[PDB]
Amino acid sequence: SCEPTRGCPTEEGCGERFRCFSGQCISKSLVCNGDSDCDEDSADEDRC
Amino acid sequence: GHVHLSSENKFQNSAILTIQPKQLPGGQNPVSYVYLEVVSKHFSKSKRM
Amino acid sequence: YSLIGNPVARCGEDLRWLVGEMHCQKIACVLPVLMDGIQSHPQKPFYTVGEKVTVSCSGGMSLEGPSAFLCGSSLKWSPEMKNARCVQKEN
Amino acid sequence: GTREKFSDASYQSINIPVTQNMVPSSRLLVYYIVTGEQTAELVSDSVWLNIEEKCGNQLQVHLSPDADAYSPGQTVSLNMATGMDSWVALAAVDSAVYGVQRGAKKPLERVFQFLEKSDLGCGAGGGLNNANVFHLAGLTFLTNANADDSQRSYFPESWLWEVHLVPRRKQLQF
Amino acid sequence: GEVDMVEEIDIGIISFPDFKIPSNPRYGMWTIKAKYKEDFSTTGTAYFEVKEYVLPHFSVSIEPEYNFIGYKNFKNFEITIKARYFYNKVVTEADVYITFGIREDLKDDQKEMMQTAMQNTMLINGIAQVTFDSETAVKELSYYSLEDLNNKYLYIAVTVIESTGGFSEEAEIPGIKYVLSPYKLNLVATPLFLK
Repeated sequence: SCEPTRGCPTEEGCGERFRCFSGQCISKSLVCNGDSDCDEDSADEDRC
Repeated sequence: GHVHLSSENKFQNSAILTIQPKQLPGGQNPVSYVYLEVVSKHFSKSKRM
Repeated sequence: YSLIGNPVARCGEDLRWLVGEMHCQKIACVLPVLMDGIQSHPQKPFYTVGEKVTVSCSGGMSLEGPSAFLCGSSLKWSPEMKNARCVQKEN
Repeated sequence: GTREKFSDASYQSINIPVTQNMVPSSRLLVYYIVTGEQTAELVSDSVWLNIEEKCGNQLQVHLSPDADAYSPGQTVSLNMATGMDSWVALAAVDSAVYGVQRGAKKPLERVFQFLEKSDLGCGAGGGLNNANVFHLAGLTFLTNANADDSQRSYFPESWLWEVHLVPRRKQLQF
Repeated sequence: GEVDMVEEIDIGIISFPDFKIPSNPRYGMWTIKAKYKEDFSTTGTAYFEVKEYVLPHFSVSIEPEYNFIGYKNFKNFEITIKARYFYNKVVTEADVYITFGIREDLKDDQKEMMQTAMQNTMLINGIAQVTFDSETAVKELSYYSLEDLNNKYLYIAVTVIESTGGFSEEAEIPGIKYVLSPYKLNLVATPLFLK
C-alpha cells in the first residue's frame, strides 16, 4: 500500500488527429488511403 | 489567477483575468497576443489565443 | 472624486507594491479671484455643482467677455480670467 | 450553469435566470462530456439569444407642467427619474434642424445596435463539430479529447448643453 | 481629405471645447474621429454636414404607395406627397408643383427630364396624392417606350408653395429603378444547419 502524493499524468493531447482504438493519433490525411494507415488496427477505417 | 475545486462547486470554477499595459514599449508589433497556461496536479497544457 | 493615474499597483518579488504616479482628485467650486472692482452674485462661501454666478463691476461699466460663469465639476470654471480684466470702458 | 441527469425522462428542461447585463444580445452553449472506452468526445451546441431593450438605470425625462402646447417664454421645469445615481447629458435639439440630408435620420438613434459589435462570433448558432461551432460562437476550448483550429434671440439652435449629476429624483428649472 | 486635433483628460462624459468654423469653409460631409491616443483601438467615427439651415418653413414628406415601381405600377403609379409643419400640425392649403425625371445612377445629379409636367396639385388637410403613369413619361421624354430598355433610377422633385403666403419648400427622392429581376432574398437569425 502507498499514499499517492503527486497527481497522475493525464493522457496526451490528440489534436486534430483521428484517434484509433489504441490511441495512436496520426494525421487526418491518412483517412481512407486504402492501406495500413493507423498501422495498429482498422477500427476507424473512415468508412473507406 | 487561482481557483479552488471541491464537491460543493462540483469541480468547476471561473476566475476573471485582465490584460494590462505590460507589453514591451515600441517594437515591430505590440500584439504578442497571449500564452495561456494551466497549472494543475493532474494535467498541464498551453495554447496561444 | 475622480481617478487620475495608472491606477493599478503591482506586487513585486521583493514583497513590495509597485505604484505609479496616481492620485485621487475630485470629480465643489471655490470663491473666484475676488477683485475689488468686481461683485459676485450670489455671494456664497461654497458653490455646488450645477449653479451659475453672475459677476459684474460697478455702475457705468459692463463686464468684458462672458457675463455669466458656471460652476463646473470641482475647481473648474469655463473661463477663469484670473485678474485679467473686468472692464476698462464700453463706449 | 450546471445540472444533473436523471432517468426520469429523455429530455430535461433547465431554468436560466436572466439579468440586466443581457439586454442587447446573448449566446448560450450546452456541452456534455462522456467517458469512452479508448478516447473521449464531447458534443456542444449553441443558438442565438434575442432580448428586449430595457435600461438598468431606467432614466426617464418629463416636464413638470403637463400641457399639449406651451407659450413662448414660459418658465418650465424638467424632472429626471433614475433608479440609481447617474450622470445626465441634456441636449435640446430643434425638430426643424432636420433638413433633407437624404432623410436626416437622427443624431444617434442606436445604442444597443452599435453595442452588439462586441460579439466576437457571427451567425445565430449551431454548426459542425465542437471546434467549428465554438469558433462560430466566438470561443476557443482547451480539452484533452479535441482541439480547435484557428482557420441673439429669438432663437438660435441648439441650446441646453449641460451635464448635471442626477440622484434618484432630480429636478432643474429654466 | 485633417483640420484640428485636441485632447482632454476625462465623470464618464468627455466635454470638449467649442470648435470654430474657418473663414473659408468647405461645404460637404465632414468627418469626426476620436482616439485615446495612448494605447487602445476601436476608433469612433461621426459625420456632420455644413450647409445653410437659415429657415426651414415646413417639412415635406414623400411617401409613395409602393417602394419601387413594379409591373403592376407601370401603367398606373400613385404617389402621396404630404407637407406638415414642424409643430405637429398639418398644412391647411398649399400649391404643390411636381417635377419628374430619369437618372442613370445616384451619383449623377443632372439629367434630362420632362418637359411634360409640371403638374399642379393642391394640398388639402396636409396630405396630397396624384396619379402618375410611366407610359407617357417613357414615351415622350425617355425617347424609348419599354420597361426593359430603361434600367435606371427615377428622380422626382416636389416644390410646395403656400397660396395664402409667400413660402417655398422642396423635397426629393433618391431614385426608383425599373428592374426586371425581382427583389432579392436573404436569411436572418436562421442557422443554416440541421437537427
